[PDB]
Amino acid sequence: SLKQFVNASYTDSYYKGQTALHIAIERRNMTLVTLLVENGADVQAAANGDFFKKTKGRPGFYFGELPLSLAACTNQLAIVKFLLQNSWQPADISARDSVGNTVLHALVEVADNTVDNTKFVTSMYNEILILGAKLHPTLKLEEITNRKGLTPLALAASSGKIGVLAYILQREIHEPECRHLSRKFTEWAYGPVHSSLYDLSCIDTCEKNSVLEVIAYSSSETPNRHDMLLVEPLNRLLQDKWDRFVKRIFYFNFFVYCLYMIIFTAAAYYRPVEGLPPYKLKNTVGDYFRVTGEILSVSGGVYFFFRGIQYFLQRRPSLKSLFVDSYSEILFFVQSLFMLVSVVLYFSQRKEYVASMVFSLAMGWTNMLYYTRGFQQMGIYAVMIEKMILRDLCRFMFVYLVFLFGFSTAVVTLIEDGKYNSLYSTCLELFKFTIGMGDLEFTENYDFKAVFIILLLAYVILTYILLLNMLIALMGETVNKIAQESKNIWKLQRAITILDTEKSFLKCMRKAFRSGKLLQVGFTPDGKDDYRWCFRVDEVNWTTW
Amino acid sequence: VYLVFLFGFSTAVVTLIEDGKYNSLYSTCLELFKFTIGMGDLEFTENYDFKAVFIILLLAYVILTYILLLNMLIALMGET
Amino acid sequence: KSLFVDSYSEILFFVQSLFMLVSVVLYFSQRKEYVASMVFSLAMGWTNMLYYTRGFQQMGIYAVMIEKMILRDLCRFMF
Amino acid sequence: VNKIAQESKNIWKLQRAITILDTEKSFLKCMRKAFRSGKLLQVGFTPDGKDDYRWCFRVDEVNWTTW
Amino acid sequence: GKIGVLAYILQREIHEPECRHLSRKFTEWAYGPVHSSLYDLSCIDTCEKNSVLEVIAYSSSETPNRHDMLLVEPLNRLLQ
Ligand SMILES: C=C(C)[C@]12C[C@@H](C)[C@@]34O[C@](Cc5ccccc5)(O[C@@H]1[C@@H]3C=C(COC(=O)Cc1ccc(O)c(OC)c1)C[C@]1(O)C(=O)C(C)=C[C@@H]41)O2
Ligand SMILES: C=C(C)[C@]12C[C@@H](C)[C@@]34O[C@](Cc5ccccc5)(O[C@@H]1[C@@H]3C=C(COC(=O)Cc1ccc(O)c(OC)c1)C[C@]1(O)C(=O)C(C)=C[C@@H]41)O2
Repeated sequence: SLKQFVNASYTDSYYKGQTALHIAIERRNMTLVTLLVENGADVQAAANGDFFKKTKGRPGFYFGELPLSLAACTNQLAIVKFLLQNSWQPADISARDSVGNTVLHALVEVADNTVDNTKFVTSMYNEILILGAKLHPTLKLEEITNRKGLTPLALAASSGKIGVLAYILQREIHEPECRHLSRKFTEWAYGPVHSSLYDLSCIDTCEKNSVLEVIAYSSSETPNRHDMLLVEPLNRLLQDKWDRFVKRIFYFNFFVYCLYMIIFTAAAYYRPVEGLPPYKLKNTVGDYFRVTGEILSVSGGVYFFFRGIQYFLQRRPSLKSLFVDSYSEILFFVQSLFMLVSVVLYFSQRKEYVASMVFSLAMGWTNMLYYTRGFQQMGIYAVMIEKMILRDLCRFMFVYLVFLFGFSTAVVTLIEDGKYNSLYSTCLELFKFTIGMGDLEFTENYDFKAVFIILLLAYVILTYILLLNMLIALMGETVNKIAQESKNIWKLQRAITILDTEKSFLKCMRKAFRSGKLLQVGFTPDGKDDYRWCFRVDEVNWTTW
Repeated sequence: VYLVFLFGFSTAVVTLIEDGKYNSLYSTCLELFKFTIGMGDLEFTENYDFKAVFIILLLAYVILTYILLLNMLIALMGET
Repeated sequence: KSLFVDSYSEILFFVQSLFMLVSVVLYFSQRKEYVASMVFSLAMGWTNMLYYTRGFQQMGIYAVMIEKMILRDLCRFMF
Repeated sequence: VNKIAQESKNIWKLQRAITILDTEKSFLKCMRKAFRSGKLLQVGFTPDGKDDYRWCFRVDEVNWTTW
Repeated sequence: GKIGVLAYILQREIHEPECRHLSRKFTEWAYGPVHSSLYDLSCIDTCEKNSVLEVIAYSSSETPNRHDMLLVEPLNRLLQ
């Protein structure tokens, strides 16, 4: 017999499932592939060994485990065609690997956004779609989800393969019986002006993996998550949503937060000065206003506390994403914690509630900067502040604190039985040099005046003259390199705001779902018409008349 | 941005201070602004409880405005 | 010349050790000036903590830039 | 600072190299695991009939052109 | 500090019979786009006296490219 011989395959766990057809495809040998398929080789054989998985800690090459995906992933179009439409055994274009990935999922996987890789991966994606429609008009490959529930578009969005996404979202196919696979259509074109229509299926809303939701709620490890929202339909859609729906709601929330902080400010400012809270309410107008302000302040704290919980549960950040991103959410949550601890101490009859309350109050005002997103100038400014705090201020503060503590310990050792003679006071006196208030003769309680003055001059040169001016130089370097990155992060922050606004929505309004339900093709594989909620974009071009 | 930070920390500090000389938004705002021109006293009052909280607030203000924001302003004017 | 134009860190650690040893000698020679040496060791010791910022990508670059600033711009400016 | 970015990267790498060398020379435990990369047979055909084992270092690379 | 010649030598590969053994870079397997090179490491990691890493790292500061030579592929990957 031949059926057992031709289909023999490796049994070891490292190369498990690899057979002769895989080898022939790998070696780019068309004749051997043809011969093996002719002799009854199984075109569905899954090479699922450890070598054929992602497995970043070991060598390997994941391609989707199937001969069709192997041919596709290696830029062999002829073999793809042959495998799909040979006489003896056509391949199952919709087959799935152990991960649930199809050929198209694999093509997304191998993409890495380089020009030469991206060009052919996009081309192979296109050709596979054409052949799928011609072989199986009733099949919808792009709607098949892997074991993680991701469609190829969702996988491209989450993995950050900007090239493939940029191809898919404006894919247009100009021929009969493949028009319906298009996502970008041209409705009319009068002079140089022409009105394109983008599909917006699974961009605006879907079951789970809307493209906007996938990009915005990325795990911060996606490579190009800042750059992907520059892909044409997405940016124009976000701007439209902002202007039509969300600009007013965001401004309203900003106004409300302003009022809340004014109330909190007034309530804290006029606190009573007797000891031992809680304080008996007096039957007078001013005290009624005061207690009203206190109640509203605590209520707002509770609101932000529960909002922070809802954010944590919805995003489930994995204990690094909880901190390396979602800066603003953590800060708002910490404000709410300080408010709540203030309440608890207030009723537990401790004056230390004041210590918590002010930390809330100060923090509350600084979180006003959260609302500088949604302004092109100020949002960029606030983003740059955040990046400064995270990079340059942290590095500087480590080095500065090493120098400060070193010279502080030296000076306090040299000082003997004086007023300062302690790490705390000496640290304050040395820090005062940084703010331009160093006495430079703050004590005489020593021997060896020369040693003391040498130490202080060394400190002053190293921190005041060297380090601070170096910090200014470094921040100057930084802003020169984070202008455009700041623009992209601002756009991303506004996108997140838009998504959260649509999710909250507070009025059960369906006007959030924009762009109108238009007829694109009117000719699906069956006789029905397709309405696909297109988004209209008008363009003008002075070439290609 | 500076006025947001200034008013936030002024309101915090003036809340923490109790029945002292300053004890007002005007005097405290002036006293915190004095840090920007390199004249911050850093011990301008003792009329409080919780010295540690007061010092933490002032050092936070100083870092955020004097060290971070002014140097950032110089960087941005350089870019502009 | 190579003893000074490079091996910056090695010189600094050696000088810390010299200050410690002079501190010991003065301490047992019944001179109070040992304190003067000890603090110079102590201060210097803490600053030599920056030696270990190599082996961290973003911090080691920062420490190297400090060294280059000290050698070029701070020296010319101080003259 | 605008001119010593890349130079700083190279000097950082060199300083880490110095650290690595000094560490392997001190080593404090008489451990031979410091000598890495495994003794592989490269060619197996020297000018004589003997095989050559040359302690190679393995580096994997991917290229999407030149198929 | 002759970075050019060094960069040539360390990844020298000769594709013909009876000169394979002179190579220092070899290709073991290449499956798809993925391929596994082997660099010799004789006289680089360790040797009698003049290991390449020791020679570069302990340069006299007057070698022109002492910073740049460790960017050559096998050396940087080995150090990492
Ligand atoms: C990064 C963390 C979460 C942080 C949380 C609190 C404690 C915070 O202290 C810091 C540590 C610190 C302390 C003092 C100076 C700088 C940094 O910085 C921030 C954090 C530091 C900030 C920096 O200012 C901002 O971040 C405002 C802001 C900017 C951009 C935003 O997108 C934003 O979203 C809400 C908020 C302000 C403080 O909350 C503040 O006003 C007080 C009293 C302390 C600051 O910890
Ligand atoms: C360059 C020489 C060897 C030097 C040796 C001593 C005396 C030193 O004074 C200097 C002269 C000086 C004095 C005051 C301010 C700047 C410079 O600078 C360094 C040297 C200057 C330094 C500068 O800070 C550093 O070098 C820390 C450091 C950074 C990077 C490194 O790779 C490093 O390797 C250990 C150390 C700190 C001092 O040792 C210090 O803390 C005291 C008390 C004096 C500084 O002489």
